[PDB]
Amino acid sequence: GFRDFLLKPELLRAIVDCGFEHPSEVQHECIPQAILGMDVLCQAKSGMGKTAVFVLATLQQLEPVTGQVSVLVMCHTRELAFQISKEYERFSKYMPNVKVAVFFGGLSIKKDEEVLKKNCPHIVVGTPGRILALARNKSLNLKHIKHFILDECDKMLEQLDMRRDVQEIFRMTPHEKQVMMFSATLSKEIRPVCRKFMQDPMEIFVDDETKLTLHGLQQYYVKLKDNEKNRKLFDLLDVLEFNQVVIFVKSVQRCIALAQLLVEQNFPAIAIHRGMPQEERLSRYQQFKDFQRRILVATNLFGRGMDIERVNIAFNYDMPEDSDTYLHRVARAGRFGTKGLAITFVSDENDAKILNDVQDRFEVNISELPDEIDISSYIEQ
Repeated sequence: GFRDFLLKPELLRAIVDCGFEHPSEVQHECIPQAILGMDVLCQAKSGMGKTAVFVLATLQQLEPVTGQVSVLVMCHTRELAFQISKEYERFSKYMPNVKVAVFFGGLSIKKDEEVLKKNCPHIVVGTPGRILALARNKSLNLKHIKHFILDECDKMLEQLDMRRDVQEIFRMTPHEKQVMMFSATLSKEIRPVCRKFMQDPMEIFVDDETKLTLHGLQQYYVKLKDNEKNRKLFDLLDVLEFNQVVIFVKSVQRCIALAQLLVEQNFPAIAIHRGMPQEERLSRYQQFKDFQRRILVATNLFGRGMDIERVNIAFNYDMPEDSDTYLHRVARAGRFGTKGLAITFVSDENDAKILNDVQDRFEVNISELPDEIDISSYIEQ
C-alpha cells in the first residue's frame, strides 16, 4: 500500500482520492530511496505509475519558498509535460500552498515570463527548449533547484543539440540537489550524460509489464458498412449473454455518441475517452469496475489488458490502429478469468488488412462470426 511508503499525511490523503490503492513495481523499487533524496537512474519500460514516482517523491521533500522554484522536471514530449503537471496538481491537492506550472513551445513565451515574474511556482515542468530560453532570459531563476528530474531521457538525450541544451540547463542549477533520470530504454550515449548529472545513483531496472496473450479467447469478425454498425452491435447485444461488455471506438466524438445512443436505448453505458481529465478517466473506469453499469465505450484504456473479470465481450466497433492495440484491448489480465469473446467490425479493406495483420502476429485465426456461439466457451462458470 502507499501507506507503507511513509509519506506525508496530506500526500497520502490525495493518493486515496485519486483511486489506485496498490503501488506498481517501479514505485516499490524507487519511492523509498527517492524520498530519502537519493539520486536515481530508472529504466521502467512503461508509464505504470512511473511519473507518480518522482511527483510523490519531490512533493514529499518539498520545502515551499514563496517566489522560488525548488523542483524542475523536464521531458521530451509536450503532452507528457502537460500530464506530469496535472499529476502534481492532483497529488498536492491537500498542500494548498504548492504551486505548479508547465512551460512548452506552442505558447508565447511572454505568457511564461508573466507567470514567472508575477506568480512563480515552486515546481516547474517543461520541455528543454522552452526551459532553456526562459532561463537564458533570466525569467526563470534555477539557482534554488533542489530536485532536478528528467523523464523520457532516451528521447531527450538522443541528439547532441538537445543533449547540449539539457547540460546547459543543468549547469544553471545548484551542485547540491537530488537528480532523478527515468527512461523506457537505456540508449547508448545517455550513460555519459548520467555520469555528469549523477554520481553513484541508485540504479533501478524494472521488469517490463508481463505481456498479455490471446490464448483461450474466442475471436471473430464481421464485415459490414459503417452505417450498419449500430444495428449489428445492438442485435448482437440482444443475443449474446454477458455480465459486462467493453466497446472500443476510434474517436471521442464516436465514443460520446455511441455511449449516448446505448444509454437512450436502455443500455446503461459509460464513456471514457482521450478528452477527459485523467482523474475523470480513472474515476469512471473505477465506477465500471464497481459493476455500476454493464457497458463501457472507450477510445482506449490504461493498457495492461482487460482487468475487469465481469467483462465477457470486447467489441472493436472501430478497427484498432495496429495489432499491438488489438492485444491491449482484447487480452485478459484479471485475477482469475481467462475466457473471453472478441468481436471485430470490418468496414473496409484497410481494417481487413489490419485484421489479417493481427492473425499473423499472434498466429491465431479470427473467423467470421457464426450464427451460434456457445456461452460456456467465452464465459466462466
